[PDB]
Amino acid sequence: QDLEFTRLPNGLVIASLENYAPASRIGLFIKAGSRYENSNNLGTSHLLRLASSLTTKGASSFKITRGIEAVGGKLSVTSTRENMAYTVECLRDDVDILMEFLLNVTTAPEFRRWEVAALQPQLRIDKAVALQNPQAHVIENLHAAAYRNALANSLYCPDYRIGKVTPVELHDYVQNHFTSARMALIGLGVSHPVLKQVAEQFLNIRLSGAKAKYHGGEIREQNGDSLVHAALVAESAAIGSAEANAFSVLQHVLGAGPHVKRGSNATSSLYQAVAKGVHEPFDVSAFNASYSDSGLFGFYTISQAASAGDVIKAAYNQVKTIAQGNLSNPDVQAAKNKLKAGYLMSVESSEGFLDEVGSQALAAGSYTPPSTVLQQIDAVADADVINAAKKFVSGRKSMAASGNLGHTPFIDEL
Amino acid sequence: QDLEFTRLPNGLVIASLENYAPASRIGLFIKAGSRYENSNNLGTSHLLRLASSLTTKGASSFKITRGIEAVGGKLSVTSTRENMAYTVECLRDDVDILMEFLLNVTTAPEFRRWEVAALQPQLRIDKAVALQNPQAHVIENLHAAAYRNALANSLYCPDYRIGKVTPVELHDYVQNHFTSARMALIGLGVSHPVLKQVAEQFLNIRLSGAKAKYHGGEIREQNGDSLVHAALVAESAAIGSAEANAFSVLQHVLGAGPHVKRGSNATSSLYQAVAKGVHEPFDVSAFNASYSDSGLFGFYTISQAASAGDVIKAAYNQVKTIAQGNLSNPDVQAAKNKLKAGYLMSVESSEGFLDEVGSQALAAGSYTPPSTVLQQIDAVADADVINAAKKFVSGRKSMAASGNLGHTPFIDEL
Amino acid sequence: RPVVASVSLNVPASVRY
Amino acid sequence: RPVVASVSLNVPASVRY
Repeated sequence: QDLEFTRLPNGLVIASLENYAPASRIGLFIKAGSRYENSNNLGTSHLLRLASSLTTKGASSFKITRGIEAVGGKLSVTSTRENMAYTVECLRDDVDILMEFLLNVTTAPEFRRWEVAALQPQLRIDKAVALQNPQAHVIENLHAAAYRNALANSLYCPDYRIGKVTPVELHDYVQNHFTSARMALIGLGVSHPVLKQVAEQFLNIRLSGAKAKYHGGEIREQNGDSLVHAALVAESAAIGSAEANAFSVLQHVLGAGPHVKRGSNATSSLYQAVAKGVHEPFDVSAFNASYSDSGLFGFYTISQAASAGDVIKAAYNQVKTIAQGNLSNPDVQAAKNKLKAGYLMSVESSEGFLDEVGSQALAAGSYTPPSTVLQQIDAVADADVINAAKKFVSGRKSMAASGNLGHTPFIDEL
Repeated sequence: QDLEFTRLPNGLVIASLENYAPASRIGLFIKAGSRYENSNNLGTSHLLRLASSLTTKGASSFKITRGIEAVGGKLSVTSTRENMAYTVECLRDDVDILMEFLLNVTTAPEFRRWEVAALQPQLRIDKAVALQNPQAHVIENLHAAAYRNALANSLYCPDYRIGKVTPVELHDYVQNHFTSARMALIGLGVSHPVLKQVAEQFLNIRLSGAKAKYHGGEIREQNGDSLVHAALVAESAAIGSAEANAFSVLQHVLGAGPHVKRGSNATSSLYQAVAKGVHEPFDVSAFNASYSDSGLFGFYTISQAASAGDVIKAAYNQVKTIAQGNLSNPDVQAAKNKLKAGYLMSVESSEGFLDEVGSQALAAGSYTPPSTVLQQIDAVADADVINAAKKFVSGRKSMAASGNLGHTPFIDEL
Repeated sequence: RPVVASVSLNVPASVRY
Repeated sequence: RPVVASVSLNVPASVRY
């Protein structure tokens, strides 16, 4: 079976792929990430990410949470600095119910006053579980340091903002960003006319965002942890540009993450380069982030306190060698075999598949099948792979780090 | 009566000025501020600033707190990023007691295990009272952004550090920084041989610090306050250099702080320059900070959210005009009359007087009387006053701000 | 890695990277 | 302004500037 793909006059994409699978599935990818949050309404998407299960017009916060659990589905909300998915699942015998629950979330949220009040202090837990995993305030400060206006808005909500969010400060948001011109009622395990029915009957309804003006800057977090974390990046390019596909392969050239469980990561140029001289624990890998307007590229650090500089000055020097022409072709064609795999393996699962069918539909307007991508990986140039790192090295630098920072250098000391 | 001033073989300054006043007074200025705190022992001086009133060898934490209150004295601890004063007061009939209490603090602190434990959570209050006054985390981030190693250490202690300080992490500090080579047993209202007795009998005992390597950097604090605060600085020079006395007058040329209660601050070049175009609340003034190794100079902001840029771009443009020669002589000689006053008025009180008798004794090694200063204000050049501001404008910039930061610009947008 | 949030009504809240 | 700390045994803890 093949993938339908359409478009209404309202600009509302649809998709459908009746794989004759038992487990239906739906996604509604939307552009409402943290970037469209201005200075006043910070952290609102964090709240709105929890605002599922709340009251609607078509049903209550109670009926939703029980009707779903009866049929046995889900209601998950993946969200990014760009996008805001309202994914679900179910058995295909009972889609017509769960669809009705969904669009009442988006098309008719009441966002009553008091249900919010119970829902705010949940954030102090949500925000807290993440930062047990220390990456997600290292990585946030990058966007806070590097970019300025839109993409610097963390997914998560600042502390002081909690206790103070307004419901009007959602209605204004929903009526300005859940708009049929920039949505995508994706489907799966389900037929196409069914979705074409519902969208025209409920989603047949009617702001913008500024661009990520890169700056170049550094933020520091002396927070007493026993280890160090650090990231060092430079201006990447957005997706769709073939300049992207040179980075995304240059990722695996340089540091990919472990492909072998408990492996020495031999083929990684960077991790191998650290392994000489260093004789203590560490780990390190590439960081590629490619948003619609812009992106970032660099690497991410894990080391002890004293050995931050002695590790970062392996990465920076190494990538210079990758920019000074010192490179081979089989590394690339080996690296492509990784990139050509992770794309396919990511879309192995229906969910990871579903993450890609629509993420294209919002920035782009057409579904690129896997084959057409693998050509774009084959048509890559070893003068783009280089540049690439030339853009990184010569480019302005943004940086952040967390842990003990008594021996961690700035940019300029590199 | 005149001011004795001496020095022991151990490097221990003394002073004394028997003004025949009723109220005796003592100070013991010491170089142990936050700058000599390395990465591991952060916030230790904050704790040690409270460690007064604790157990000693010569007496307990209890005997001290009662013996003092009986005679009616005090035991205050002024402290800076450089210095750490242990000031006191009393009636002169009862100095011989309060002296014994003092040196048992410094020369014989036990710093027992458990008394610390009660004393740590006091920090969460101490650190909290200050930040009701929002300057003292704006101003801290400057030293955190601008300088790197030593002077970046805030006076106050980071949160996570609390609950974790070690007593050994004081004994090591005291045995390395409360040292008779870099101290100053100042006195006042009291005779000279008395102090010469005590110091030779208790203080007859035996690390260093790195230099403030300026960097240039910017830190941001979106913290929901209704106003804005911001500071914009550049590399100053240390004290003693006559380059200092050009800044310290350039302070009053530019922004001094209100000399008239509820005044329009007419003569302030900067505040007057804002008053055109702006028709809403604001306030703004110069920032001069002159430490032994280095210093900072700039100005400090108070404005609404939207009107941060529209105020800072008055200051920056104004001071450029002060660097492009546009200036008069009476402004300076008027400005000197301010600087020549605040110095004298500061040392009006015995305490403010006492703050200056010894602050010289540590960086310098001689007491400069007021007259000799007023010459150094008269011998200032209107080619140093200029740049001076040329160093500011052409110089690398450090910045920080707090409040709402949706319309607040970076450096580069200036 | 390009971290992404996820909460739910029944899936454990998580941090994709 | 060049802020300075101050605590005590009997003077209220304060922040000079």
